[PDB]
Amino acid sequence: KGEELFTGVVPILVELDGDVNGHKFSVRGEGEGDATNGKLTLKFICTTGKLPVPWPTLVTTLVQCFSRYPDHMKRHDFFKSAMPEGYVQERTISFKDDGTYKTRAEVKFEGDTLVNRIELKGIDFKEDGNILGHKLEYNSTWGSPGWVRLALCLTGLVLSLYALHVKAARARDRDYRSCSRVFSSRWGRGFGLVEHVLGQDSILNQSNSIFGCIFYTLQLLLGCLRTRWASVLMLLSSLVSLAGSVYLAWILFFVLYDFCIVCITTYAINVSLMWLSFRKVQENSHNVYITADKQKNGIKANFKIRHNVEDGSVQLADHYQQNTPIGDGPVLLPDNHYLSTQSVLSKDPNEKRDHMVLLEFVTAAGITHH
Repeated sequence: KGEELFTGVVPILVELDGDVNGHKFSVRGEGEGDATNGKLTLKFICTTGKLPVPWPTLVTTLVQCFSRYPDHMKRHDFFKSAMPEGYVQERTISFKDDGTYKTRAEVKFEGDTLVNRIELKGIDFKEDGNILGHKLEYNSTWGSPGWVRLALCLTGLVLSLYALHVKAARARDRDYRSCSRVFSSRWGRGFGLVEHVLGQDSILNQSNSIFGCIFYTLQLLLGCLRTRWASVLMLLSSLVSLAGSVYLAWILFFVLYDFCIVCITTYAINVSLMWLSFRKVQENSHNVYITADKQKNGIKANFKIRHNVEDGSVQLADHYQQNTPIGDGPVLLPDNHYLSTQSVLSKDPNEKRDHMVLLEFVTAAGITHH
């Protein structure tokens, strides 16, 4: 088809004309695309001055024809099949609790250069928000855990240390001849299970409250990292804590019958942390979901993008996408499948103007080999 055009490397020119809440701006980027490896390298600069919106909010609008489709999925590459005539890609980007982007781009060959010409208009953005307020995170490693997580983990830790204290106190008061069955209960060490498995003398047979200190400290720390292993580790830890919490709840109700406010609160915190940890792993996977549009003879796509805010929360971005060819498309439109995209934003220590260096790796999946 048009795959012959994407062997080797292809130059890339991107021009965006944007208007967000009356703020008019233009962006220009140049780079190279290697569809053989699914690799994309581009440098963008704002030719009109300071950019009125954080750079990560434009990564998606600022050329999916360079995606690496495995050999067995070649016939599902509508993008490359649409060349060199090109296609028209429109997108509606709804920012949760904020405004909207509407984009119409023409992607086509102009000689040797792949050209993406974009018109973008955002409406109903609140100028105090994370977008027009520049409250997002450019590429970043250490960050804040958010007031929700900080509160949950600080609370859990305080209740842990408190549990230890109460144990200590009853210990003394006994020697002189609420929530009291729980605070002198052999369940409160090793979950009443370690002593039966590893033996009483083991060092793993610690007070539930100690595993609590380590658990909430770990959750708060991993809350500060942005890597993948931090999200997954957070998920597994939250899982262990959830199992132990459901068990100890089977011990509170159904065994001890002590409706302790401390312990119950613990349960609520562990459920919450489980939910958040669950969300994180979902959000990090930046995959794009692609279906075929017979009425328009093109394709549609739905997906959500997570943008890390500087205060610890996450701005969600819902993405509706359409692509209609300009000349003649694939003899068959692609079956359902998705595009995994890994982005890396960086800066140029020599660039005096508002800019963004973008590296990107896109691969195709969703269709196993027959």
